[PDB]
Amino acid sequence: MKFNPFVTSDRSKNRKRHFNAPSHIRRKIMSSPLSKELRQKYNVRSMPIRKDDEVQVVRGHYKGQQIGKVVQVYRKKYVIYIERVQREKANGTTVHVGIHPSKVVITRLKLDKDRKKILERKAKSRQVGKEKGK
Amino acid sequence: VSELAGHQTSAESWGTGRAVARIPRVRGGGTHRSGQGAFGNMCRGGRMFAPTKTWRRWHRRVNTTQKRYAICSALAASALPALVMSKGHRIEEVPELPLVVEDKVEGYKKTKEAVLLLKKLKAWNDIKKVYASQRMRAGKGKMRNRRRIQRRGPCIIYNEDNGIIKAFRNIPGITLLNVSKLNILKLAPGGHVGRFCIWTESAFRKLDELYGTWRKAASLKSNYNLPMHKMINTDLSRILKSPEIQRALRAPRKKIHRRVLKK
Amino acid sequence: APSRNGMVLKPHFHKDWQRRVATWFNQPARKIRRRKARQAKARRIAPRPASGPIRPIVRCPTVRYHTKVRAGRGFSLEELRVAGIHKKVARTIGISVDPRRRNKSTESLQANVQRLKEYRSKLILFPRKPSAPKKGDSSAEELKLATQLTGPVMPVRN
RNA sequence: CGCGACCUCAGAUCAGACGUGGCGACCCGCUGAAUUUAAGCAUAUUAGUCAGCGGAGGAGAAGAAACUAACCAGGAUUCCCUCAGUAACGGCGAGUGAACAGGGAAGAGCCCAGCGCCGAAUCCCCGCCCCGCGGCGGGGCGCGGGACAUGUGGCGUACGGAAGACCCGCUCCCCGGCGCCGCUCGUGGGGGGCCCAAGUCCUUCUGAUCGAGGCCCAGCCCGUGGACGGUGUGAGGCCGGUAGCGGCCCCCGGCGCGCCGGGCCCGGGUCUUCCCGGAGUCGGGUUGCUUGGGAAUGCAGCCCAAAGCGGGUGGUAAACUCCAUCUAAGGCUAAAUACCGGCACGAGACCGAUAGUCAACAAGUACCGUAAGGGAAAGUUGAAAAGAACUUUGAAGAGAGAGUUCAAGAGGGCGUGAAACCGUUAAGAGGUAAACGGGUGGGGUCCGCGCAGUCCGCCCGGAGGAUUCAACCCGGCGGCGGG
RNA sequence: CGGCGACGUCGGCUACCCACCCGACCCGUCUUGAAACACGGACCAAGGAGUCUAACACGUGCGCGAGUCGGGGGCUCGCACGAAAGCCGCCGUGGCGCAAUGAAGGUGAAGGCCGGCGCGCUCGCCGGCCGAGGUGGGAUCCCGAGGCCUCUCCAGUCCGCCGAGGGCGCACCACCGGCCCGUCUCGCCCGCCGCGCCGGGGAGGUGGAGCACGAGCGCACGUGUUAGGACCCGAAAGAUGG
RNA sequence: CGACCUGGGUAUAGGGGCGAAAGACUAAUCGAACCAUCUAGUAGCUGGUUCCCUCCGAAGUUUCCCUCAGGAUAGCUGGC
RNA sequence: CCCCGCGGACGCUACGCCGCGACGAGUAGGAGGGCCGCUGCGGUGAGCCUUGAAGCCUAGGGCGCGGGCCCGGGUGGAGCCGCCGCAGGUGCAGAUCUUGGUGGUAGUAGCAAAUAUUCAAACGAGAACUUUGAAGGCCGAAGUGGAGAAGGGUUCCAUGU
RNA sequence: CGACUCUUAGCGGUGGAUCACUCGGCUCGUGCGUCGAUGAAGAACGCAGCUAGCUGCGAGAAUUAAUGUGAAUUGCAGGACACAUUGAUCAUCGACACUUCGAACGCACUUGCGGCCCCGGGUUCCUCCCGGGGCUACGCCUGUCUGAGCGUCGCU
Ligand SMILES: [Mg+2]
Ligand SMILES: [Mg+2]
Ligand SMILES: [Mg+2]
Ligand SMILES: [Mg+2]
Ligand SMILES: [Mg+2]
Ligand SMILES: [Mg+2]
Ligand SMILES: [Mg+2]
Ligand SMILES: [Mg+2]
Ligand SMILES: [Mg+2]
Ligand SMILES: [Mg+2]
Ligand SMILES: [Mg+2]
Ligand SMILES: [Mg+2]
Ligand SMILES: [Mg+2]
Ligand SMILES: [Mg+2]
Ligand SMILES: [Mg+2]
Ligand SMILES: [Mg+2]
Ligand SMILES: [Mg+2]
Ligand SMILES: [Mg+2]
Ligand SMILES: [Mg+2]
Ligand SMILES: [Mg+2]
Ligand SMILES: [Mg+2]
Ligand SMILES: [Mg+2]
Ligand SMILES: [Mg+2]
Ligand SMILES: [Mg+2]
Ligand SMILES: [Mg+2]
Ligand SMILES: [Mg+2]
Ligand SMILES: [Mg+2]
Ligand SMILES: [Mg+2]
Ligand SMILES: [Mg+2]
Ligand SMILES: [Mg+2]
Ligand SMILES: [Mg+2]
Ligand SMILES: [Mg+2]
Ligand SMILES: [Mg+2]
Ligand SMILES: [Mg+2]
Ligand SMILES: [Mg+2]
Ligand SMILES: [Mg+2]
Ligand SMILES: [Mg+2]
Ligand SMILES: [Mg+2]
Ligand SMILES: [Mg+2]
Ligand SMILES: [Mg+2]
Ligand SMILES: [Mg+2]
Ligand SMILES: [Mg+2]
Ligand SMILES: [Mg+2]
Ligand SMILES: [Mg+2]
Ligand SMILES: [Mg+2]
Ligand SMILES: [Mg+2]
Ligand SMILES: [Mg+2]
Ligand SMILES: [Mg+2]
Ligand SMILES: [Mg+2]
Ligand SMILES: [Mg+2]
Ligand SMILES: [Mg+2]
Ligand SMILES: [Mg+2]
Ligand SMILES: [Mg+2]
Ligand SMILES: [Mg+2]
Ligand SMILES: [Mg+2]
Ligand SMILES: [Mg+2]
Ligand SMILES: [Mg+2]
Ligand SMILES: [Mg+2]
Ligand SMILES: [Mg+2]
Repeated sequence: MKFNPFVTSDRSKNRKRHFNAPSHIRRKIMSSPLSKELRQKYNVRSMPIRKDDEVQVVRGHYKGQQIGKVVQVYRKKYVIYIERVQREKANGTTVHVGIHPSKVVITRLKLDKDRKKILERKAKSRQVGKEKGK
Repeated sequence: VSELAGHQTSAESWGTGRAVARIPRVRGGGTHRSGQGAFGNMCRGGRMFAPTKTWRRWHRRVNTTQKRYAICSALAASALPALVMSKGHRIEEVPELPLVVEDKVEGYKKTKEAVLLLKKLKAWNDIKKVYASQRMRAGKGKMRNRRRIQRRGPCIIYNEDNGIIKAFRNIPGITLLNVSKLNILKLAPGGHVGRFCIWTESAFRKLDELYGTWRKAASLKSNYNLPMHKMINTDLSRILKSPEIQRALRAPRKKIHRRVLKK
Repeated sequence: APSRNGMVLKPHFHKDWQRRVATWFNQPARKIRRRKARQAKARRIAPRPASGPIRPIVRCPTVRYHTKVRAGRGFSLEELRVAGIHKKVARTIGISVDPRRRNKSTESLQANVQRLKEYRSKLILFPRKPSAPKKGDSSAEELKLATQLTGPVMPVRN
């Protein structure tokens, strides 16, 4: 269990930090697991969710095998809007239904220079962990 | 509670000719608070009766001889299968209740080999019972960081920590105790004697020079000797069945004489 | 009001004592803090004795305790004079010195100079510059035999 | 009868600096009550406390004996334990009340004035040159000013010191950098940034699940990680994290060596000759306060007013005498100690929206008072607004349908939704106000699987099945007993 | 032993409404006396009052026991728990207890039986023992004449129970002695590196919270008293600063 | 037509002011304002003082008290 | 020397079980017992729970002398309880108690100081009250008129509801 | 027969108890232990596209730069933003900036009025008007300059 005397286990403090987190660490909080193919291709497990990568919903009413591209990362409400995760409201217009990124799996990553740097940093740390625990 | 609580109001009693109770009332006007009772344990927003204070004497001191006595009693009760079973520790396939393992356990490093050792010692069913007993606490402890509760597993008593602490300590219920620093709060978890204890051989051997024999004092406590019995033979059945007791008795009066209806 | 037999009690609680109450909930923290400071000081004076300078043998004053002997504040100037240690040099090699204590008899004086001589024999003086030893000590014994003594230096026994 | 030097003063928006005000929990200096207790009350107590005023710092103050003791003596200050509710004070009433010794935490010592010697050796400022900047220093030059003999600096301070001799020992100081260690330390010294294990497997429950069952090889996988939080439920393996003498990057700080630039100057022992101290202060009288201090503990006002083998203290006033002990009237000083304010954390057998801070919320807010000041009430839709499109009546509020949702018998002061109180419906009753205790009766609502009323032990008879019943043989396991 | 039993009836004294007979004034409170023409109370919800600290006293439980107690400090990777627990012993300093008494100087708790000596002078030098005296009670324990036994008797084998009497006597109680300190009265001795305005001793009364083969210490709990806001609410007032 | 009425500006502040005087007035407060604090002031006096069953069960009397609406004391009570 | 039968109820949480006898008022007050109740902590129940916790409602079934408790039905939607110990801010009808809410009173008192309104039309869902017109009245220049100071602070002016 | 009244029950109201929840307190502990004339604390007024409060900020005004990060902010709109001839947002915060009162500083304030020195304009150097910038408080130390005295003296 936790032994560091400078990190808290208080429920109120943890909830306060979570709900008043600044957006640059709301980005960390809103991470998603990679698919098994991606987790084999890169030696990484999780990845912060991104505007233009495609995911599958694995829990809830919209779960299924359908790949849907992310269209919005609403960090204020801790949700993401995906392409076909939507419903008709009363007047007939369609509204996106936000779901938590922990309930999706990233199947393809929106790859750029920064994403590649983060992926290789995570893989290198995992590899040094494996060689330390060999 | 705060020493200031309920007493920062400047309220005063209205007197007695105003058809209200003589409790102090908040002064001024223009707010709901004005004219409301204050300072009283019966008043909303007032001071509680006899406010709790930080000098409550939270701590107690127990005689060292008493504490050593309790440790000895807990250790003695941990070697009787009826008492350990009555604490509910699933010692059914345990080969021997004073369960002693070789010293190489002290140098374990991974949790896998600790789990394997418990499985092969047949102490794993107690861990499974702890797993079954993990549930949420009822009440305000959930608000106050005691959210999850579980029962107590076996106590691993060691002599030297060459990694045994880290090998264990991720198994729920397991507490590891140094033989030289035995704790009654861990040996009799709820104040009830009979916790399942697994001894390392080194700890088991040091135990005799730690609390002493009845014919030699403890060599590691400088004044301690084991406490004495006021009853050597506690086998009441054998004592009563003994011929010497039976020779001295009068015959039993086993006939019942009930009320005679006066005709 | 008194009630039957009892003891005439005089509690000293007429003086707003509740504003001046010293709780002791920081006592374990204070013990930890002092222990850590002791460890840090011992690390700081690395081979020098942890407890500090050697204290003299001193007899307790009054008629109740004069059969007992304890450690004093420092060695007297007469003691240092007849032991042959300069009063300004003793404090650098770790001998405490009390300039205001006199010696009224010769037995205490002689006991304390024997104490000083024994300490001076037990001392390992490192050279000021480790490469060049002027008059400190032999490197053969100071390389191995130099360790930090724990507890008081030559503790005073009755 | 002008020009100079000094002294004592003045002015300046002169050149360069410095103080003010805030906070004030802790600390230092003053000032300072009454409620209260004494069963009244005046001394006393409350209390040297509240309020008032001033001054600081990260601590402050104190502090290296004009000490304690009376011993075989101890040895600065501060803090803890104890001494001790004691010695003592007290309408000797109520009440108050230390210290020494002892054991510990910490431990550290010193500097002037004076007396002396040294050609003022001393200091500040302004220029110019070089090395530098990171808080402005070093080195050098000035027939450049000024301070200062009405006393600057070096030696030196009660533990004695100085100077001469004689003897002995050369023994090695502190600063700011160049490169590099041990990488500084309970295994980074500190600050910051980014990362690092393992199920979203099979079958199912659900609105959603983190639920339930399972996962051959001794048991799904990781575990130095089964703290915690989030996520549509209640998660070690979904995510952030957690563990680790784990990883990477950036920045900061004191530690040794060779060298760099400058300072950097003799120490001890013996003998001889010298030199040695703080004054309207001590002390005394008296007055007022204060203290446990009692023929006066401390402080202060006024008056008197010192001495030098003297002076102070030696807890009963005084004289004589011996003794012990210190050396006042100048100064500095870390540590242990304190901390209801501040910055940043961690925790709890605490409270859980009339509680806990007054304040969980646009709270010292709204509002009240001329002002000083007084000062609230007020949390909860849902997983997701999916926050009710559209039709219809009405001028609209408001409705009836329809629709979303697991649920609107969750519809924007919306979780649950008690009681008091009210409306309607149903049943019953009613001229001694209602209500109540005891005893019945009637009616009503429900309950009883109520509605031909229990099971089961043995034996008898009948009608049927089936291994096999006993006894022997083999094997295993127990109980008891054994010189 | 009888009757009755499914869409109509059977049982359910509790529970809902109603009827009748008997009984029935509204609670709280102060009070000799409350239904009172005595006071508070329209109703409902939530809140609301012997608490904590310290100090004593006695009782009870625990540990150790002429001791007991580490509470302050220190040592154990510094720390999930753990601010816990464990340990110290030349850390027991100290506290309380083990000694009292006097204002103080001070002094300070062992006697009994048997012998030879002075004068066994109300007694001094010894010896031998034993080790807190005795009287009356006194739980318990010990001895115990005599009895209780078998199909029977002359004659012993082993112990069980009752038992008049007798004995040792716990604790405790009453009483009598004894000892220690203070203080009176009387009186004769002894001691010496200080011959003294020195020191010690005896007998008989009397004052003491004493002795007379210890019972305390620590912890916990209860009760009672007390100082504190002190079970809760309540003055008229007084003071300081604005 | 007057010791007249009145605006504004000023001065006097709490044991103080001001008063052709009533203890009048001093921000609806005056035989001592208002505000905060000491302060939860003290009360021998009034009011209240929260679950059940079982067992036992009173006193209003003595003595002393600036004692007479209160205490201490003995008695009566309960518990061990 | 039990044996054609190989056999023979229950009990004894010893803090348990059984027997017999007498007794039972109670304020102030004392004591004991409480498998009475509330909240939290240490143990324990391989406890309960989205196949439905707490809470609340109930002409439902019962238990206990009682404090109270258990069970059925409904509503609700996420946590809760038993036992052994521990610890309290632990039990309400009262306090002219505190805060909040709600009754009867009660569709009641009342909407009565300063003479007074009326006709038609317009707008409008709607007119005693608004607007226009007509009439009858009042203030009667020390005004119910026209303008300022102090004070207020946008009330001023249009448009709309 | 109805009304009315009472009791009980179903439903509906009124009300907001209960229960469950908790980004709040309270308590304890630890480590630091830092304000200001280089202008603090406090106050006032301003500042957003739509903005009243709270929060943030200062005429560069819900923020600039720099560094870290690495694609958002979001209630609506708008436009950015090759993420390499550098970048949304957030965090950090060392650069820059920081209105008016306030110890508050030219004098004064329930208002307002000066003086001195530079610069620009109307002037078309001479001093009037306008604007901009810098100064102008009290006390006090060291030094400087200018001084005063029938203070003490020297020389003439
Ligand atoms: Mg409160
Ligand atoms: Mg609950
Ligand atoms: Mg020390
Ligand atoms: Mg100047
Ligand atoms: Mg100041
Ligand atoms: Mg009094
Ligand atoms: Mg009184
Ligand atoms: Mg009085
Ligand atoms: Mg004060
Ligand atoms: Mg200081
Ligand atoms: Mg000082
Ligand atoms: Mg000195
Ligand atoms: Mg004492
Ligand atoms: Mg005093
Ligand atoms: Mg000099
Ligand atoms: Mg992970
Ligand atoms: Mg969860
Ligand atoms: Mg989890
Ligand atoms: Mg980590
Ligand atoms: Mg004397
Ligand atoms: Mg509140
Ligand atoms: Mg509530
Ligand atoms: Mg309306
Ligand atoms: Mg529902
Ligand atoms: Mg609702
Ligand atoms: Mg109804
Ligand atoms: Mg009454
Ligand atoms: Mg009467
Ligand atoms: Mg009555
Ligand atoms: Mg009457
Ligand atoms: Mg009346
Ligand atoms: Mg009355
Ligand atoms: Mg009432
Ligand atoms: Mg009434
Ligand atoms: Mg209540
Ligand atoms: Mg400890
Ligand atoms: Mg001792
Ligand atoms: Mg006797
Ligand atoms: Mg006697
Ligand atoms: Mg008593
Ligand atoms: Mg009170
Ligand atoms: Mg008075
Ligand atoms: Mg009069
Ligand atoms: Mg009061
Ligand atoms: Mg009298
Ligand atoms: Mg009365
Ligand atoms: Mg009877
Ligand atoms: Mg009775
Ligand atoms: Mg209460
Ligand atoms: Mg009530
Ligand atoms: Mg009552
Ligand atoms: Mg009417
Ligand atoms: Mg009318
Ligand atoms: Mg007219
Ligand atoms: Mg007009
Ligand atoms: Mg209802
Ligand atoms: Mg930027
Ligand atoms: Mg003016
Ligand atoms: Mg002159």
